[PDB]
Amino acid sequence: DNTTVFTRILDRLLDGYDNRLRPGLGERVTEVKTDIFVTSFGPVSDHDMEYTIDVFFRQSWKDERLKFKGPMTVLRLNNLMASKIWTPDTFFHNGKKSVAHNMTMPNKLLRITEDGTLLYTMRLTVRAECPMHLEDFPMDAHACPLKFGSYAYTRAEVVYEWTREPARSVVVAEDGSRLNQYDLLGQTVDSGIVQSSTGEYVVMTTHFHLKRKIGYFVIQTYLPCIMTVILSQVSFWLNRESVPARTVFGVTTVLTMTTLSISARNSLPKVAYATAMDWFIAVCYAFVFSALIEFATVNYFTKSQPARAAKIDRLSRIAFPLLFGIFNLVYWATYLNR
Amino acid sequence: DNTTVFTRILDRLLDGYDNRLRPGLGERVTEVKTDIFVTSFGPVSDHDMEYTIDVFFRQSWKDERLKFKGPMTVLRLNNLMASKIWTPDTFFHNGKKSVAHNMTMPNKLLRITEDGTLLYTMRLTVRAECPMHLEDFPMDAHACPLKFGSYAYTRAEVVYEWTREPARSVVVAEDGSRLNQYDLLGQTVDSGIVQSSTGEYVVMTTHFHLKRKIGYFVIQTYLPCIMTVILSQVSFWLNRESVPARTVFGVTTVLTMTTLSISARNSLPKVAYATAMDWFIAVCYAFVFSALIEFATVNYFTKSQPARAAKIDRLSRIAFPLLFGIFNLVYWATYLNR
Amino acid sequence: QVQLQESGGGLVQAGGSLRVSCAASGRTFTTYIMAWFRQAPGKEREFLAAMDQGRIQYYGDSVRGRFTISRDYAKNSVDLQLDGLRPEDTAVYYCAAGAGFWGLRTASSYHYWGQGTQVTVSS
Amino acid sequence: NMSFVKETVDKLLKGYDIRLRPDFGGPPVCVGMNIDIASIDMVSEVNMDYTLTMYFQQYWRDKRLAYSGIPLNLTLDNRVADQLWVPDTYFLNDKKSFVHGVTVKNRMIRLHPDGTVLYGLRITTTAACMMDLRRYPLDEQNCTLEIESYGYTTDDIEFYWRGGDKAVTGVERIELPQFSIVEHRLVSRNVVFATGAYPRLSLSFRLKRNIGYFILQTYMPSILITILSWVSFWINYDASAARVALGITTVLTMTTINTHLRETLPKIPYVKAIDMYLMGCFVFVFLALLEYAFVNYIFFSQPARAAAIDRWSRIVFPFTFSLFNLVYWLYYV
Amino acid sequence: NMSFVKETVDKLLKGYDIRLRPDFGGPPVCVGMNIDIASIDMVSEVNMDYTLTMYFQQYWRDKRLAYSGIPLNLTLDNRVADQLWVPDTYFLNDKKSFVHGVTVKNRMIRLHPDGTVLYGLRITTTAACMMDLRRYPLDEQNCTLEIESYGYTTDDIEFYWRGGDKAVTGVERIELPQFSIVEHRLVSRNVVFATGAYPRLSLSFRLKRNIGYFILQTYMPSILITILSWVSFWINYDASAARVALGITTVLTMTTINTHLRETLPKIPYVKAIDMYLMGCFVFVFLALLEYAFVNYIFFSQPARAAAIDRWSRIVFPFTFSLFNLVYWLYYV
Amino acid sequence: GDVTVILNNLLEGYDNKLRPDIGVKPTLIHTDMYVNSIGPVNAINMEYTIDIFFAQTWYDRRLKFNSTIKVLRLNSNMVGKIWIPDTFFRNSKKADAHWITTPNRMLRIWNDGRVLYTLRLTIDAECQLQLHNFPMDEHSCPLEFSSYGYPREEIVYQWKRSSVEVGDTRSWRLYQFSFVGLRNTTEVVKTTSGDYVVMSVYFDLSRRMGYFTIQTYIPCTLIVVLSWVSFWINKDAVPARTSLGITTVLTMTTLSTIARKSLPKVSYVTAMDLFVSVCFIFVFSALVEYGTLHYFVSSQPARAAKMDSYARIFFPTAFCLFNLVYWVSYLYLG
Ligand SMILES: *[C@@H]1O[C@H](CO)[C@@H](O[C@@H]2O[C@H](CO)[C@@H](O[C@@H]3O[C@H](CO[C@H]4O[C@H](CO[C@H]5O[C@H](CO)[C@@H](O)[C@H](O)[C@@H]5O[C@H]5O[C@H](CO)[C@@H](O)[C@H](O)[C@@H]5O)[C@@H](O)[C@H](O[C@H]5O[C@H](CO)[C@@H](O)[C@H](O)[C@@H]5O)[C@@H]4O)[C@@H](O)[C@H](O[C@H]4O[C@H](CO)[C@@H](O)[C@H](O)[C@@H]4O[C@@H]4O[C@H](CO)[C@@H](O)[C@H](O)[C@@H]4O[C@@H]4O[C@H](CO)[C@@H](O)[C@H](O)[C@@H]4O)[C@@H]3O)[C@H](O)[C@H]2NC(C)=O)[C@H](O)[C@H]1NC(C)=O
Ligand SMILES: CCCCCCCC/C=C/CCCCCCCC(=O)O[C@H](COC(=O)CCCCCCCCCCCCCCC)COP(=O)(O)OC[C@@H](O)CO
Ligand SMILES: *[C@@H]1O[C@H](CO)[C@@H](O[C@@H]2O[C@H](CO)[C@@H](O)[C@H](O)[C@H]2NC(C)=O)[C@H](O)[C@H]1NC(C)=O
Ligand SMILES: *[C@@H]1O[C@H](CO)[C@@H](O[C@@H]2O[C@H](CO)[C@@H](O)[C@H](O)[C@H]2NC(C)=O)[C@H](O)[C@H]1NC(C)=O
Repeated sequence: DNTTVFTRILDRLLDGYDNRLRPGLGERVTEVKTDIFVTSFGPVSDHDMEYTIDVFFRQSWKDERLKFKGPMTVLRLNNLMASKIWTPDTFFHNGKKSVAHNMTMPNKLLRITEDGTLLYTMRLTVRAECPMHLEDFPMDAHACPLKFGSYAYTRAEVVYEWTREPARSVVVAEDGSRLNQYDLLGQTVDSGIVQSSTGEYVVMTTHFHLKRKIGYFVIQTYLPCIMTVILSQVSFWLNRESVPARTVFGVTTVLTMTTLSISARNSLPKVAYATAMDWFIAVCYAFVFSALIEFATVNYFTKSQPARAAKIDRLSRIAFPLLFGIFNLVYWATYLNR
Repeated sequence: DNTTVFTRILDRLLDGYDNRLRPGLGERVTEVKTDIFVTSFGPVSDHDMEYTIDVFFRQSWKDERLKFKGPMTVLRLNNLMASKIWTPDTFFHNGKKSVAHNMTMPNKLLRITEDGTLLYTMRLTVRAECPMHLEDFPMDAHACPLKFGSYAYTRAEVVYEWTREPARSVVVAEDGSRLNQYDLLGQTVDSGIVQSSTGEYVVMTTHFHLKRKIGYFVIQTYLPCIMTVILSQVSFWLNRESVPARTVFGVTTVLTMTTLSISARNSLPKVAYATAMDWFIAVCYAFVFSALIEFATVNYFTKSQPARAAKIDRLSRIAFPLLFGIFNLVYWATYLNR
Repeated sequence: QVQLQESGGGLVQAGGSLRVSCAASGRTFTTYIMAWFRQAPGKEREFLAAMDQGRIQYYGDSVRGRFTISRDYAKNSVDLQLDGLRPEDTAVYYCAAGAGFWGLRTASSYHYWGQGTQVTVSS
Repeated sequence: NMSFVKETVDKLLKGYDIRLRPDFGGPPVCVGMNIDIASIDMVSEVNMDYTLTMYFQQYWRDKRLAYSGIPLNLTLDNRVADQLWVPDTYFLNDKKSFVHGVTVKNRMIRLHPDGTVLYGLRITTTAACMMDLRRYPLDEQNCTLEIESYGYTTDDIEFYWRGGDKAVTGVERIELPQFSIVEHRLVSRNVVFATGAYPRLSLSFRLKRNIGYFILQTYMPSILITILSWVSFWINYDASAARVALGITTVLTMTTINTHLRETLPKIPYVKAIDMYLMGCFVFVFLALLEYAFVNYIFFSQPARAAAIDRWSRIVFPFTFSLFNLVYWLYYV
Repeated sequence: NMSFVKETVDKLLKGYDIRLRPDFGGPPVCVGMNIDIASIDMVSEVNMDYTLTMYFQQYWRDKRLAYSGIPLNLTLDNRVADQLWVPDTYFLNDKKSFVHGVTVKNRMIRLHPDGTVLYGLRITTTAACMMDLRRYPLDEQNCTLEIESYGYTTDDIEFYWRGGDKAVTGVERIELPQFSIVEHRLVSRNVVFATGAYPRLSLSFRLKRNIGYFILQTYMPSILITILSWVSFWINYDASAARVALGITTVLTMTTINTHLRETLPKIPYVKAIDMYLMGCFVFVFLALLEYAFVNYIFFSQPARAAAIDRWSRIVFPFTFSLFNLVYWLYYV
Repeated sequence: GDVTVILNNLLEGYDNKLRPDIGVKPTLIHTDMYVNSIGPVNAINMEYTIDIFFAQTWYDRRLKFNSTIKVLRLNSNMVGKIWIPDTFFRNSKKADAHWITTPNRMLRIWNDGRVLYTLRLTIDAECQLQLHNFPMDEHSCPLEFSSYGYPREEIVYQWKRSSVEVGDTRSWRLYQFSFVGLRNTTEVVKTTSGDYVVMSVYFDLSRRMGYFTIQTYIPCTLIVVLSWVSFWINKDAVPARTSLGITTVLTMTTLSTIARKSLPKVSYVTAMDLFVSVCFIFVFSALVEYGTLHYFVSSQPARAAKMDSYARIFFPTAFCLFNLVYWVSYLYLG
């Protein structure tokens, strides 16, 4: 009975409707109201310098050709309708291969208010890029952005404005945090203008501030290196006669230091610069190499002055721990404050 | 007019033909005859409890709406013609992610005879679940199934059958065996019934019987452990005054077993129970650990009751090799008769 | 120790239902096949039904359409509903569980075997 | 005969508007869900997700699809589902899901004479659940599946479990290699977003991990290495080089296990149960190496007093480690 | 002018039945094939497959596409291939293949006045070959690519290489880091299945592995460990701890190296040529340490015998190892 | 209203299966390229990733219209209704266009018939690397593209004046390598089907030694320097020289394998391997020379004293001579 009332209205809107022309072509500038709802901040990958995010990407503009008067003020049509009317060609500037979910139906929304205003939302999985300065690894902070804008329409045709205030146009879900070793301090929302050879385009930005957490690397990387250095210095509490006993200490710890150094680097891309972790590993490797040198001095200086050889070894029992204890307080105070 | 004769026939069949209704709807049961040609039995992914297989899945039913009297008797048509007619919606119950190859064209075959009998084959790659009881690992055997049937038609509408005697209705290509560590001993072909929340369905089942080849585990796991056990029992023959020498023997070998015990977990899938390999590793761990214990007892009695210490050392040259010989015969005869 | 204990059965007169159950113990038989075997007096041991993890029901070439097999996976048991019993059905009914190697219809493929239950049908 | 059925089905789709839900502009359409879980596999701690395969059923009544004179349940071809209105049900916490398409797209449409529609899918999904690994591996998890309508609010669509607590079947036939399913639950509620209030159904399992695997892999390898260090206390120190040069190898071996145990689990900034035990065993084998160096340092200065320490090392070390296992297992169980 | 071309092309497609092969119900249609190999890469022994990229081209004559008055080989847009008849060629041993789609679908259609059709594709296929690693890493593999029609028997379609042995080009421009293509061969035959006899064209290579990498990463480390165990021969019985330490280090290292290398290949159940070396080199170090036990045992009773055996081991062991390499490196290479 | 009438007339009687001037003259195409980034250069698979905006321009008499407007800035919905050249990248392992949230495409048509067509692509181009000089190697990874079915007599490509533009070079995902410059050339390739015009762009690259040198050279330099200490220790201290000799030789057995862990399974000796093997010969010979020295103390102890003095002279000199040969032959000679 009343079902066919809405059928005529929809066919009325789509009769003589051209989806190749933006609304208000040649008369004004189409404005698109945009806002985001982050359902889950996905994992951040250091090797590829990229991160994942799932959003309820909502867009809202106005088309005068879709006006209607009827019993219902708002129409909530099927996702199929979205492919027969003009929609903004928004794309992500720094986006790698992304996914638009299709289970069990195209995750799209389309509502047509009585005045012609449209609401068009979709559920995405955006995999954007991010520049990482790994100099301060693993005590680094980052600002991974998310830039999106039009592709074919210049700023004289389509302009993007946030639906609400910029501090409230992007909402992070309260339970939506899949980060493991990062902390989301906050996000910054800004809008700008980009210019290419084809003209000027509007670009909407969204910076996410991330701070790495050092709980994992302290127990898995630093502590194994620290104790290995300590085990090396136990070579100073052995009698000189038992040479093979001190022989095993030199080879084993150096072999251990090589293993820890290699495995730690497997967790990062082969950047040219040296990360802050490398300096601690290099210094630790320097000490375990310096300890094995001291053993050679013991034998070399024994024939010259046995007492001085005893003096050299006894001072080594004190000199080495003092240098390492002071060095750590230099290292840890250097990075945490900055 | 060499082809327009057949164009009239094809246009005559599809005229007024509705492909949304199975043949003989509401009058009888549509009968489908099935047979498989295994071109290559692919690798068995033990860590996922699955396997892969490539088949020439062949089906055949009878539709009286497609009768004709033409110059020929069999129309070997394009794969496109398949989508114009009704075909069974056969699916695999325990498949995980299958592939219907369509390079360079949809690998499908459709033939129509003059009485309406249809033949419809396709090329598939099927990844099917295979539950595995790894209690007898690595001397275990398996019966990996492959079950297929209709998805939407109950057994009152569509019933499946084998084209020939069930044993000869599934054929394996001679050179298709892609297996590396298993050995296909043969298959059994059976038919069954399933009941779900929607009704009863006919299920056609094929079981493939595999036996693992233990040759790989003899060289990587079993042989090193046996050599380690024999290596430790060398410590008995050393004279008692080589206290540093035998201590190195005892400690190092037990460390080697722990290395081997962990190194066996890589190829081993994660399961709750203990496989037959772990019993061999556990016992081989006790033997080397007992050898270290025995030396300390002999070393303890030295300088106090040396005659007793030498008395025990003679026995350990006998009991340890003989008991290890007795243990091997039981272990290697218990599991080879299963 | 895995024990397959069977209950039910008895004597019925030339028809009528007679439900036979089999409660397992000591092991989870979710991943195994639980089957029923009938050993006639003096003839041989015969296959009746089976049901794997996927609830696929196999039946013998004779008792098909008469007996119903059903498993209660939570309580680790398999039943067998006998209907329209004939006088030649009198035998000892066995409960088995195995992996179905070299065929699930073969008596040699079932490691675990029940102790047997007596069913007698009188005219 | 069969032509008449074709006419009846053809008439229903003549004038049918797929863009409009049933009872458009009126009461909301009720939709009932049935799930038949086929298998659960790959409960990954590193990725913090799991794979689920199921038969997803949906029940709703469309008055536009009611026929008379045919006393049957028309099971139409699965391609007819492209010409009907179906709910836009999606899974919120899903990462990558797909519908199997062999040999055809696994899908069912089954009409009824009164207009009722049964619509089934076979879906394999990789839904994400966050895991609290503080007590790993002696931990329990609660992995869920969120079912929701995307474009329709509670004014247009309403979800309900069909059959109450018997809507989801097949959980008890699942054998996870490492976990064991303890309990599953069904929840129905509403969620309020910026665009309205949407109905939501939830399915959750409470997995509990099995400890038997980590005994053969982590605890027993760690415990035995600890016992080896104690053997050094029954050996005379005349082997001056041996005891120190082998205590260091035991400590080295302990770290090797830790290296291959951080590969098993993801990167998280806290200490799990497995880390406390390894750290605890590391200390005991670390003290032993430190203990001998003290003895070997004064092996000649006071040999009578040095030998006295080893007498107590034969008792204090084994007793203390028994205390550690007493506290550890009581606290974590 | 151009309107004449449009008129002619549209006349060909009018009344063109794509469901019938050329000369349907007549003599079989002949198809000629050229392959222009672009690259071969990722010859994986773990997966037992190789990846191939090629410019697959096909040839055939359709009398329904003949035209007159236009002395030009029309190169229609690649979308017209969906309206014409093309052979249903497929690769039997393929596992995962696709046609590149940047910036459009890589496909060519060219029509000749007599009705000849040239059809071209750019395919990146992952064919399957089973490798026999009984002589690894000194093996010589033979990986092929089976080309066959699917739905048409030898009564319908006939295959032949176009241009004879020149049908495959670009083989000489293939560089593989591990292998080196020695020879390629073209075969044409008929294959019989239960549904009939089908034409088949077979293309096969013959890859010979390069040993340059394995010398510096598999053998050279193994020789040095064996060489080092000979050092303990020159160190006298007095340093019992050092001789045992040197011996036990290599034996563990030989075990340490042996397991690590094998985890880079599938679990094939036989002894590869690399394994015989490592198993062979394990005996020499094992005999090196086992010899010392014999030296130590009779050292107390007969010091004279102990000195001689150590001296004779300094030459006998290196002499026999050189013999082992002489036999090994000649039996395989 | 009026713009729709223009579009309908353009597509009325328009056949997209025929290139412009099919039987008259070749279609001339002007191509640009804007490079957002050059992704990681995977040396194991010998490939690199590039993300570009690809632009093409050509004329079409069938797309001429008279109106007060001058350019129609349409969108991707019109791409499938007009003739588009079938440009493909010859050395592309795997490439794909971007589709979120819509097909990333452009189309602008002027009133004289000129057409502009821009799309965004990510390409895993194939680059063959000669790793003889690793880590001091240099490379020129190309990117070639041409038509597929249209020979040189039907479609001719041509660069514009602004050949290739790049963004912020230092912000690209190149970690190991450092960008140098680009060179764009033109060539004609002859195949079995015809002669095709091929356009090429070469991205010159150079690896950085700022990480490899500290990682491997210095640790392999300390070992050789340290291993000479035995020659300053008298042979009476047998345990002293024995421990030192067995240490460095065994230590070099560690870094020997890890050097190639940054390389694929190349069968030719690279620069790193040559440095490592030479750094192993020095330490190995010093231990061996000590064994030869100690074996003749029983025979000619006076003569054996001569060899120790020579060891401190020739062995340090040989390392210095070798290093001069090694570094000059690669850094400035290659
Ligand atoms: C073997 O079998 C396999 C399948 O098992 C087969 O692969 C499939 O092959 C078919 C073709 O046979 C492919 O279908 C085409 O796909 C084209 C786009 O491909 C990209 O997008 C794919 C997904 O598309 C959806 O999502 C994107 C966004 O991601 C969106 O832009 C699309 O519109 C579409 O949206 C639907 O789905 C989303 C959810 O995903 C919903 O949200 C949405 O509501 C909607 O339902 C994607 O899968 C592709 O990736 C695959 O392929 C790439 C290589 O290309 C590979 O690298 C990947 O790994 C992956 O495999 C890819 O990203 C699409 O443009 C085609 O549609 C064209 O053309 C057809 C045919 O001519 C025509 O009918 C259409 O109308 C349309 O014409 C164009 O379209 C233009 C773009 O929109 C438009 O500007 C034009 O105007 C015109 O549109 C209309 O034109 C008419 C006439 O002029 C006009 O009247 C109208 O007004 C209008 O303008 C076509 O759909 C399919 O994608 C392949 N799938 C896969 C997985 O590969 C394989 O080919 C088989 N092999 C062989 C040998 O047979
Ligand atoms: C670092 C390492 C160093 C190692 C150094 C070693 C030095 C010595 C050299 C050894 C050479 C070994 C080479 C590999 C041999 C592989 C043999 C093999 O695969 O046998 C199988 C079958 O095996 C068997 O029956 C026997 C199983 C193993 C038995 C081992 C016995 C060990 C006894 C130790 C006694 C120690 C006493 C000490 C006393 C004081 C062949 O049948 P498929 O087809 O594989 O079986 C699949 C089925 O489906 C078929 O039906
Ligand atoms: C069509 O499906 C309906 C729903 O399953 C069937 O109705 C069932 O009929 C059985 C047998 O009388 C009853 O036990 C159920 O309670 C009914 N269910 C409902 C929901 O009413 C109906 O019988 C089917 N029609 C045919 C011809 O099979
Ligand atoms: C890229 O191609 C352009 C176009 O051919 C080159 O520009 C030309 O350069 C030559 C000299 O090499 C001049 O004689 C022409 O006048 C230039 N044409 C122009 C500017 O339109 C450009 O040099 C090429 N880039 C290279 C070679 O790096």
